[PDB]
Amino acid sequence: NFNFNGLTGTGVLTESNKKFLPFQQFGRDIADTTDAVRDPQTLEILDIT
Amino acid sequence: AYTNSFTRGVYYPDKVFRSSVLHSTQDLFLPFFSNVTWFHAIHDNPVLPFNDGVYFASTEKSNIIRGWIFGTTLDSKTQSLLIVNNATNVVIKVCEFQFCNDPFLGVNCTFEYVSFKNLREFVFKNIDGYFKIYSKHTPINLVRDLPQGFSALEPLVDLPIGINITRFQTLLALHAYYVGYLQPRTFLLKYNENGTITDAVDCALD
Amino acid sequence: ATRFASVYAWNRKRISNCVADYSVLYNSASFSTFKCYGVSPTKLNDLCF
Amino acid sequence: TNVYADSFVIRGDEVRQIAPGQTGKIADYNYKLPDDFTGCVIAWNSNNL
Amino acid sequence: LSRLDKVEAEVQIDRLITGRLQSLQTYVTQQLIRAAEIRASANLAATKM
Amino acid sequence: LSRLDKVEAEVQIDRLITGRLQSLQTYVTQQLIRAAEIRASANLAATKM
Ligand SMILES: *[C@@H]1O[C@H](CO)[C@@H](O[C@@H]2O[C@H](CO)[C@@H](O)[C@H](O)[C@H]2NC(C)=O)[C@H](O)[C@H]1NC(C)=O
Ligand SMILES: *[C@@H]1O[C@H](CO)[C@@H](O)[C@H](O)[C@H]1NC(C)=O
Ligand SMILES: *[C@@H]1O[C@H](CO)[C@@H](O)[C@H](O)[C@H]1NC(C)=O
Ligand SMILES: *[C@@H]1O[C@H](CO)[C@@H](O)[C@H](O)[C@H]1NC(C)=O
Ligand SMILES: *[C@@H]1O[C@H](CO)[C@@H](O)[C@H](O)[C@H]1NC(C)=O
Ligand SMILES: *[C@@H]1O[C@H](CO)[C@@H](O)[C@H](O)[C@H]1NC(C)=O
Repeated sequence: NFNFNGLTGTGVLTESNKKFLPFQQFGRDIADTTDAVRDPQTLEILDIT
Repeated sequence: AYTNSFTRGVYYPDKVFRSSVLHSTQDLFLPFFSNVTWFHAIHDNPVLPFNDGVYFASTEKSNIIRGWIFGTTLDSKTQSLLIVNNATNVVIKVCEFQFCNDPFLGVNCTFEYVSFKNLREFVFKNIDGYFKIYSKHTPINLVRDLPQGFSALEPLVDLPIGINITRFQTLLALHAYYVGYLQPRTFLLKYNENGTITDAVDCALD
Repeated sequence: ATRFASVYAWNRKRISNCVADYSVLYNSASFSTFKCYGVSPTKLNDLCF
Repeated sequence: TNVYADSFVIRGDEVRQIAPGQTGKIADYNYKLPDDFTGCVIAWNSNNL
Repeated sequence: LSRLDKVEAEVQIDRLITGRLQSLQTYVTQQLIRAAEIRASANLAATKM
Repeated sequence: LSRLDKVEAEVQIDRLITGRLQSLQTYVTQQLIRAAEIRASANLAATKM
């Protein structure tokens, strides 16, 4: 049960195969729910399933 | 003077990642295949208004331009925002400043911040007390006009500031920039596999 | 009016055949509260009754 | 991402009027809160301040 | 629209929306079923022809 | 859920419910009619076979 910058939620986190842009935080779906985040205090990028 | 604003008036509208999807959005944009007013660096500093954001660019590689001037009267009696290039740090300051009819570097503060074969394409926009600065440094080989081709400005800086801006100037130096205006448009954005914009469509063009 | 109606015997005065000017009655400040129901107090100058 | 503290003082019968989207003299001429406002309003009585 | 400000006009309008939209969706559903019936009749008529 | 207590979160959620549910029911109705069309096609195909 994660909480990233106040956005709670549930899922399994894993390392990203994606290439992330250095101003963004959140990758968002057609379903309009978070799919990919960046750590609020680390530079690693995590895919949310 | 006028040239054709081909397609390089486009940027990422938000800080939200997407990949391999065509996402409609609406934001301020420079409309495709409209005019963009052109000017020349001589030795002047012509008077330009700030209208719901501004597109700016300069074909240069030698930094004749030293920075930018933003304000609303420019007489040390308003809170005018200034950008200056030190050649070490793009510095932004928000203080009342004394200006003339040829103010530049050549041969009550409330903010401090320390940061031709190339187009140094920049976009500035002021909304809800946010002053957002975008950029791109791209290679070319032509010089008279911006070429046919695609480019995607990325954000560099989000300064929240909160002063009114409705006019601007720009710095020259003693030792051929462009300008256009953004307006409300619905746009379609094609994020690719990498998550970078590659092409877009101005929904109300034709 | 210098003398008012009691709530037991409350006064109903009627208004017609005139041009209203509520804006000067609004825009002046002498009133603890100014509430309107089904209608917004700024908008009365637009309608016509 | 940001927080703005909007500081001032006001009379008591006029904090009936400070609410967002609520009309009135102070709300429309002096200081306005949008109808889509999000945030907190604090008020405390001042009798020795 | 001619008698209210934003925060309450939006409410009354929204009441109208949920229900005009409902009427439209009812009409669509009826027409769809009626069209399917008409299709069956048309295929029969083509068969007869 | 991450920004409100019960009595108002329930309201905002309820706004979402009446409308997500409506979307689902629309989808169901469309699929049902489409299925009936497909049935007609299938009976025709069985007849041809
Ligand atoms: C933006 O700053 C400008 C000044 O450039 C303000 O514009 C003035 O507004 C008043 C309205 O009371 C007019 O009488 C002036 O003529 C305007 N000046 C000019 C030069 O057009 C403006 O108030 C500021 N922005 C906002 C939203 O208030
Ligand atoms: C918070 O922890 C992170 C570690 O990733 C660090 O970047 C930051 O400076 C720390 N802040 C402190 C110690 O307050
Ligand atoms: C810009 O296009 C508009 C209308 O198409 C026109 O006003 C303007 O003069 C054009 N550019 C030039 C060089 O004339
Ligand atoms: C950059 O920063 C300050 C601002 O004027 C100055 O001390 C320094 O010399 C500048 N750098 C140069 C001229 O390279
Ligand atoms: C700015 O400094 C000047 C000094 O001339 C002073 O008169 C003025 O009150 C100060 N504040 C502003 C916002 O101008
Ligand atoms: C996007 O990713 C692919 C990996 O298959 C890579 O070949 C391509 O160069 C990347 N695009 C950019 C603009 O780097």
